Amino acid sequence: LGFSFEFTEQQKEFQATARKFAREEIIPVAAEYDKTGEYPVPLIRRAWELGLMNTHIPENCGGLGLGTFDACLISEELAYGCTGVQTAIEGNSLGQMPIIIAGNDQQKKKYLGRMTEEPLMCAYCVTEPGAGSDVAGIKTKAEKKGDEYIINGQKMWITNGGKANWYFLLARSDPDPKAPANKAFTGFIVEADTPGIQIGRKELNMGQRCSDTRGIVFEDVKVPKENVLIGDGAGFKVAMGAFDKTRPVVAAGAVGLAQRALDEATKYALERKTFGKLLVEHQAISFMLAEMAMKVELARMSYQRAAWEVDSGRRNTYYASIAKAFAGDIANQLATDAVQILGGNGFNTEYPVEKLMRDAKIYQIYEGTSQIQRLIVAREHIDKYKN
Amino acid sequence: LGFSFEFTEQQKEFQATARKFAREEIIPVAAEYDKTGEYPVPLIRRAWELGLMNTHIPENCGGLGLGTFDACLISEELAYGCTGVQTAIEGNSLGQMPIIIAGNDQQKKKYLGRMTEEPLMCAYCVTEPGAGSDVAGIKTKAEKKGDEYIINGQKMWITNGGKANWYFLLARSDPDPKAPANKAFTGFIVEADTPGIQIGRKELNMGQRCSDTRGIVFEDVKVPKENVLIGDGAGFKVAMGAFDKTRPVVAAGAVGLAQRALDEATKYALERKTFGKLLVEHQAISFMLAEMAMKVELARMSYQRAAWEVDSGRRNTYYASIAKAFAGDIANQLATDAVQILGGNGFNTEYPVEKLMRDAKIYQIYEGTSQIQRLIVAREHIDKYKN
Amino acid sequence: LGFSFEFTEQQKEFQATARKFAREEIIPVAAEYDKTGEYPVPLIRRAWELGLMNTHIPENCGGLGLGTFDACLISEELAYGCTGVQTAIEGNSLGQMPIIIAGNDQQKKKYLGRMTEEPLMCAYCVTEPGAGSDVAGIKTKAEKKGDEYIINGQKMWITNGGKANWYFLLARSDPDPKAPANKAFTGFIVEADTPGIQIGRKELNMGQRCSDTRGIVFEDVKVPKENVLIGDGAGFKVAMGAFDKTRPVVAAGAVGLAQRALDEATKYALERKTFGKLLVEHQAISFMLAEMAMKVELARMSYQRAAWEVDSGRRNTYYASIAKAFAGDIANQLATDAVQILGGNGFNTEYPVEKLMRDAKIYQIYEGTSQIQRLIVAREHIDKYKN
Amino acid sequence: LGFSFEFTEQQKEFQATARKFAREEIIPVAAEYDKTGEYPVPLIRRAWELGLMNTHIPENCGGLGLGTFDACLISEELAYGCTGVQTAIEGNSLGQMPIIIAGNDQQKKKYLGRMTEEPLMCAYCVTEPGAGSDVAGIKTKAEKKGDEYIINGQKMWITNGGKANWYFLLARSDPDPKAPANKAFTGFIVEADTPGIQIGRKELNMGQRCSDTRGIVFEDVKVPKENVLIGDGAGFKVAMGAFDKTRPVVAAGAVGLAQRALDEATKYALERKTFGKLLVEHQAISFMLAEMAMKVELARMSYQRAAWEVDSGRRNTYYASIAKAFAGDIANQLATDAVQILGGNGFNTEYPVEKLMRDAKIYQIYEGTSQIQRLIVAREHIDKYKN
Ligand SMILES: Cc1cc2nc3c(=O)[nH]c(=O)nc-3n(C[C@H](O)[C@H](O)[C@H](O)COP(=O)(O)OP(=O)(O)OC[C@H]3O[C@@H](n4cnc5c(N)ncnc54)[C@H](O)[C@@H]3O)c2cc1C
Ligand SMILES: Cc1cc2nc3c(=O)[nH]c(=O)nc-3n(C[C@H](O)[C@H](O)[C@H](O)COP(=O)(O)OP(=O)(O)OC[C@H]3O[C@@H](n4cnc5c(N)ncnc54)[C@H](O)[C@@H]3O)c2cc1C
Ligand SMILES: Cc1cc2nc3c(=O)[nH]c(=O)nc-3n(C[C@H](O)[C@H](O)[C@H](O)COP(=O)(O)OP(=O)(O)OC[C@H]3O[C@@H](n4cnc5c(N)ncnc54)[C@H](O)[C@@H]3O)c2cc1C
Ligand SMILES: Cc1cc2nc3c(=O)[nH]c(=O)nc-3n(C[C@H](O)[C@H](O)[C@H](O)COP(=O)(O)OP(=O)(O)OC[C@H]3O[C@@H](n4cnc5c(N)ncnc54)[C@H](O)[C@@H]3O)c2cc1C
Repeated sequence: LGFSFEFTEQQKEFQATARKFAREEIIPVAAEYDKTGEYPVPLIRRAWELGLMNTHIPENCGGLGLGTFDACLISEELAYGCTGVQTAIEGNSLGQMPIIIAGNDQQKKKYLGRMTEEPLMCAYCVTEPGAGSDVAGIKTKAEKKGDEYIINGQKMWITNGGKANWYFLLARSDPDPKAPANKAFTGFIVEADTPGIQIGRKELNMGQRCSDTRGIVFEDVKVPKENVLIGDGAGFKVAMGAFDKTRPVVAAGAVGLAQRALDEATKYALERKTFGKLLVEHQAISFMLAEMAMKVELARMSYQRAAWEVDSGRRNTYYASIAKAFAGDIANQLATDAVQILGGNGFNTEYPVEKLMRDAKIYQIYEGTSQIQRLIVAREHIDKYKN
Repeated sequence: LGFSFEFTEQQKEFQATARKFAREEIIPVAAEYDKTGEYPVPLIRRAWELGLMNTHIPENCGGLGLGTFDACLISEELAYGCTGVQTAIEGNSLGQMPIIIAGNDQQKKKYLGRMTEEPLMCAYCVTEPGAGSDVAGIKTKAEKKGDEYIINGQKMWITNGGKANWYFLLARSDPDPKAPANKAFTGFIVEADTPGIQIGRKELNMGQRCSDTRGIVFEDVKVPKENVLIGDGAGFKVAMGAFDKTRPVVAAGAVGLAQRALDEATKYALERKTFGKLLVEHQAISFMLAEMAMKVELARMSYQRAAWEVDSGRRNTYYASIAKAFAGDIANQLATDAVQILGGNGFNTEYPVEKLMRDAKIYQIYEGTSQIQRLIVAREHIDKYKN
Repeated sequence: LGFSFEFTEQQKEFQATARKFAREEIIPVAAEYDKTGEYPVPLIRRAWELGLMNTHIPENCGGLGLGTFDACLISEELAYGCTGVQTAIEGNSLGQMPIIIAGNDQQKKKYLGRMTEEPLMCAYCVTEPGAGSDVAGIKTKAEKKGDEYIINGQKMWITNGGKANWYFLLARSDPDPKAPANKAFTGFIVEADTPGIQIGRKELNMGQRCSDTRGIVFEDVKVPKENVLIGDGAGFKVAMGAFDKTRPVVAAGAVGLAQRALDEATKYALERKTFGKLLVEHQAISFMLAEMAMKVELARMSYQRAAWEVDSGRRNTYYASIAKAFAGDIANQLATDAVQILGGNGFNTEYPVEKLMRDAKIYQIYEGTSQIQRLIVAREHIDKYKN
Repeated sequence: LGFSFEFTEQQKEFQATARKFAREEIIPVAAEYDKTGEYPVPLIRRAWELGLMNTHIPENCGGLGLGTFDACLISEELAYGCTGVQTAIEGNSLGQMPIIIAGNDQQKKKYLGRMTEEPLMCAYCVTEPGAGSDVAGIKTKAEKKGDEYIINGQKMWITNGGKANWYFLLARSDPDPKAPANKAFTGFIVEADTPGIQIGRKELNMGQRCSDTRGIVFEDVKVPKENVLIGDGAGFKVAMGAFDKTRPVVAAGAVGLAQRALDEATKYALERKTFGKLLVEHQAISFMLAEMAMKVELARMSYQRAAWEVDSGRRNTYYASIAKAFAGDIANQLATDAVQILGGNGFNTEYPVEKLMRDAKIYQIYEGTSQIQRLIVAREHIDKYKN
């Protein structure tokens, strides 16, 4: 009962750890894993040791039991260091959410608990060749063959999909094309080692080069029936409800990117002399920095509201789509403006902002592109007006 | 103590009151008062009587002793009804602020007390014909003369002048030009009845026609020395302080208007059809709307954060300027979009959206133009990195 | 053969006549006409005298016989004075176009010829209270009844409506709803003094208040078939076809207003100072004028290009819509920035910039809303790639 | 004489030749060169062979004797393939520009003549690590010693730096700091293979990774008197001079990549369907294309105007500065939209769009940043309002 913008001693302690870790382990090696292309294996390890991975796993399963808000503050900090490794570890939680919300004790313990004992990854396999933003356009089919299920399809752009222990897998179990999404799709927690799982090579993408990404072909995969999340019929509802406590964490990573961009940009403008004065003394630049600051400022509050909304038992879907779009956009503007303020050196590879720009782009694409996000916001908006 | 984006019960009541009143009373007459431009007397009265006026006066002087956050919820609702009115009511709290923050109980009891017993209006006189934004250079003379001061200057655009019982005045004392703003001025209370004062005519502006914005000159106005606010010099430090508390409320004032524009566009979008499809069914109108809502939700948070910050004790200068600038910038955006949504009708006077566009402009102008706001934002921001 | 951004001596002098008139006779009275909302008859006939009216009438009907390029040119000048009066003039060319392109020697000499010898006004009746952007959705009836057509419907927002000698009118001639618009409507020439025509009440809008806009109720208005265009059914073609020769001049209208803004804004920037340095010295304001300058130079060429295109006998459509889309949008952006430059003053009625803010708006709404301008351009652009 | 947007049959040839080359030869090899970051030697000689490099060298030196308007013409088509390869080409015209406009006969035949018979390269040395935008701030010295000038200092970001056969070198001659720039710098023609020239490592930047941009240091580079452009003092003059011819050409570059990005995004929108329909059918995507199309056309008219002015014997600094300013900005908006329309695939290195977004940024940095472009435009525009 009363608005508050002050964290908790527990929450502050977190942001303190994450900060220290990012600024002191990730940043100093942020460039290498970007150049080299390789997976940030050890940093994944360190985060695990520092408890900054798999925050949401229910306490009973030994998981820390931290809410969406905590995930968002911790994530933003890591993102400040590198969105590559940040996204890498956020891959897990993304793929775990479906289980965490649709799982029964058995499913949850036998799968979450493993990550509890050892630093193992997991991926969210759903997006594929002709259906990305259009979730209900998946062709991967799941045919139940009595005892257990048979999977035959292909996925694409799966984060940490080549380093995952198990994958969340969506599929269509209703053959009739006109079979509605609420009853045509079915999900299956599916271990990796399952034969018939051929995984592609590391895709060369223009950013978040240390992040692991590739495709997967699931031809004649025998999925053990007990793994089917809620049961044949409810797959779509699961996946959709999962990221409601995910997108806010996504935005958190983007605003973390905006922040770094702003931090490197302001520092440079403070010492670069042009036309007898520090860049900051040039009103154009001053304005550039101010607006940049209010964008990062507004983006933080945009996710903090969505995290809190779900954390207080509500469907943050509306605000979730707000934070996601705003952060996703301003992330992109601040990066470029930062590269802009740095000048030639900004375009230079021996400088930070170069990477910051190429990375930010992805925030307007995965987990709801700018377009579809605005489609959801209006959907909810308009619905609060009709009868 | 953790974040909370949930009001306090008491607040919900005010909210409903400010609302009920605005939607059931201000609205039906907002256009008559726009057409005729006549001061909204019956409305302000009913506001004071309904208790949505002079909220910041402490319980001591027999006032509601309300904080800025509370004030903002109230103003943001009354604004949705008609900012022309909302401003007339606000000008009171704005002109009383300097006293409320820097006045001795003798002054407070006297001047703030009367405000409570009889519905009155006060004014904030600072801006002069050739001196606005640059407050540190308003040239109105105030000369020491025993137990009083003589004032010879000129103001322009006083909100509520011409209908004010008493004025808050910023005047230059130290005649020496090398005198830092700091000590250069001296602000005090001036009763309107004091001979020497000339009230100019109501300036006709584009929007917020019913507010009383007019000229005024002080031709050898005698202010008894007790009426001063702190001392010779303190002036610049007084009026300047009114902003920490007034600024957020102006943002709330913009947000209210934004909400009005939005509501109007959306209602129409759900009825008007073009090419066998409701306007809302066109992916372009839906996009416009998602961005309209995205703007307000964010803007709202921007001001609340500010109001809270100052109320929790810490300086909200950085946050206040963010809300003023942003809200002021989007309120105009939304306004023009609302007109566009209502097409031809939009440009017509027998529709709300058109009026909104005219009113909105002032939010990007008074209480520091958006340009100067960013000067502050960049100021507070860059200073952090230089500590 | 190659590119040339040079004018001809003839053009050069049209422009000069245009300017003198706009800057000497229109400009002074402009504001007075805006306040009253009165129809500017004096100027209308003065233009008619000076030949800055009805320049598309072929030299055989006693007209100037000028193309679209020379028209836009003249238009920008008048617009600069006031778009309210300019629209009142250009509105004639709109009602004339369908006759100029599709009329026949007998019709043209009768309905264009009377414009030559007298300062007569004429309108363009198409839009209906429930149809505007969706031309094909109009319901004004017109059915063969002997040797004349019987018209029964209502038109809305007709510029020059209550001041027109005759009107161009689009009516649904085929009762069968599945009648393809491309062969479903019929355009006629309807003398206003024809019984059954009830010219509606003068409407009141935000801007362009002196333009005599109002709806018409065609009550069993009987028009001879001799006034039909090239046939029953071809009316839609005439409507859509006239646009190609009218959109460029409407874009010039916007650019004219845009130049007035950049002038009042820049001129103030030179005599107004704040914080010691003139406004035009403050880097942000310099950047405002810079952005304002760019927006106009391009919009000018946009409409110029489009005019030339059609003048060279090509398909126009793709360039003209780009013009109207851009010119319409930037105009609003300049008129608004102009007000902001003059701060408190620019918002006041005693100032020229404020009026422009109201005017600018219709350049996004009327004669092809910005949204459909984009739709049109999208249709053309993509067609270059589809097979 | 009247306006014209028609090409001379001769220009239609240079275009068709350039389009043929750049699309059938640059485009394929392109991707590789960016990944490998290797100089496009093979492609360079090919252009030289087609006679569309050095277009500006006068006919008396065996050059083509082409104007700015014809260089841009060809340049865009060359850029459409790869601005990396094209920038490397423009490096020559740039190093050559100062000598084409300010070198005597013996100089023009000594240095231009060679580029005519052997496909050599040249470079432009002005920028210093401590100063680019602030040209008057370069610290390189020019000690007059007998029949030579001793160059001492460093240059940075020199395109063709290590591959160059000779460079144009601006430098400070008069040691007095209070020397007004316009008569304090001296431009030289320094032969690459001189004793005190030490190049340096190829700078790996985010974009245009096949054109070699390097730093370089001069340690007592005796330059003979014979190779000064106009004379001591006349360096700043001749330097500023060049920018007028070159500006439209760099704008041409940007506008080039813009259409590349616009074509790619459109070709994709016609093959990718989502939610039962190609992207071109969703208003959102379509609206992007329209606005993308508009900008490209206006940018085209941006540089074409700027090129025509200069070639007509007019001071194009005004239009040339809006051309580079605008074309640079929309090139960067397009590159990021193209990627967006191609979604996840757009972010994949295996697709062209991501490669455009990278090379695109440099257009808002080099040859004068968007900021100084606004300054010059604001500065060029204000002169028209004082006298
Ligand atoms: C590094 C990386 C990591 C990713 N990680 C994952 C992951 O871990 N798991 C996973 O399952 N997926 C992941 N993805 C995939 C990503 O989530 C999808 O590509 C995203 O959904 C966008 O869809 P698309 O490109 O297939 O959709 P497309 O529809 O092909 O999107 C392309 C464009 O079309 C527009 N568009 C489409 N439909 C509409 C419409 N109806 N209205 C308006 N505009 C429309 C889109 O907004 C976008 O601008 C990742 C991608 C990358 C590159
Ligand atoms: C209806 C209305 C009510 C008002 N009520 C009050 C009131 O109660 N009390 C009061 O004291 N005043 C009041 N004002 C005046 C208002 O406070 C001033 O309008 C505003 O603070 C500054 O405007 P000006 O006209 O003085 O602007 P100016 O002093 O002319 O300067 C503003 C213009 O220049 C720009 N600018 C100025 N300096 C800089 C700079 N250094 N850098 C960049 N840009 C700069 C601004 O962005 C804008 O373009 C009111 C105005 C209106 C229209
Ligand atoms: C002062 C004035 C004078 C006029 N004079 C004339 C005149 O002389 N003669 C005449 O015949 N008409 C005239 N008009 C009418 C004018 O052309 C219409 O106002 C215009 O066509 C659109 O307004 P509407 O109300 O019909 O738009 P609506 O049909 O109400 O459209 C409303 C909104 O929805 C958007 N929209 C519509 N369809 C789509 C879609 N498919 N996809 C996406 N967005 C869409 C529109 O862009 C607009 O924003 C005038 C209008 C005004 C304001
Ligand atoms: C790939 C590449 C190729 C190049 N090729 C060449 C070449 O062949 N030859 C050559 O001689 N140089 C070349 N350069 C250098 C390039 O022209 C400069 O880097 C560019 O002018 C920016 O100057 P800077 O990097 O020193 O910017 P800085 O001046 O260090 O700072 C620039 C930043 O601050 C802003 N800023 C600066 N002054 C002001 C002001 N007064 N008001 C407002 N904002 C301001 C700028 O707009 C930008 O945002 C090249 C650079 C690159 C990266």
